[PDB]
Amino acid sequence: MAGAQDFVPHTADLAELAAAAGECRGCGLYRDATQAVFGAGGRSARIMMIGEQPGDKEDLAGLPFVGPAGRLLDRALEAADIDRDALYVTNAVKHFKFTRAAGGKRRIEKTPSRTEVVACRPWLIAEMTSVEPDVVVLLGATAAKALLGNDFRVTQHRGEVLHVDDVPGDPALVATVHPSSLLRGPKEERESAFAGLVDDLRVAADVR
Ligand code: SF4
Repeated sequence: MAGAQDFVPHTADLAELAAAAGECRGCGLYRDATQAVFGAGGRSARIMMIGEQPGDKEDLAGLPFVGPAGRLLDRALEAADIDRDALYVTNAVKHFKFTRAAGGKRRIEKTPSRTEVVACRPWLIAEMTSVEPDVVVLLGATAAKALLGNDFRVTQHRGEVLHVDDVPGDPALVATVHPSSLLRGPKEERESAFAGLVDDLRVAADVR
C-alpha cells in the first residue's frame, strides 16, 4: 500500500523516469503486467493528454494509445489539426490491470481502483514537471478525477477550461470522454461522440 512517490526519482529525464516506473512497487499492478507503459513524446510538447491505463496492445508494446482507442484518438486529433507526434501522451495508471479468461490466454481489461490511481499519480506529477505542458487534456473520468478530485463530474464541465492546485505549472485542464467510447454504437452515435471529442480537443489546442 505504499504509493509510487518514494519510487519516483528527482529527474526530468523522461527515459530515466520510464525505467524507474518499470521498477515501481507503489501498488500491486506491476506484478502481472508485462512492463510499465510510460508516456510517449518529447519534453518539447506543450499539450499533454492523459488516459486511464494501458490496454492489451499497449501493455505488449510498452507504448500508450496504440490499439483501437488510439486509432480513434488519432482521427480526432487530425480533425482538430493536432499533430500527435507533437504531444506528450500518457495514462493515469502505468501498469495494465486485467484478469485472464478461464481456459485461455485472453486478457480482460479491468478498471483501476481509486486507490490504484492515487498510488500512481506521482508519475503524472513527474511527467508534468518534466514536460511543463500549457494544457492537459484529461481523456476520461479516471484521468479527470486524478487531478480534479474523486467527485469531479466530466458531464458538468464539457468545453470548460479548468485549473486546480497541486498540478505543476498550473496548466489549463480540459476534461473530456475517453476515446474508447468513440468505438461504440451505430453510425450516428459514433459520429456524435466524435464531434464532441473534437470540440473539446479544439478548446484545449486553442488555449492561449
Ligand atoms: S501501477 Fe503505477 S503505482 Fe502501481 S506499480 Fe505500476 S507504476 Fe507503480
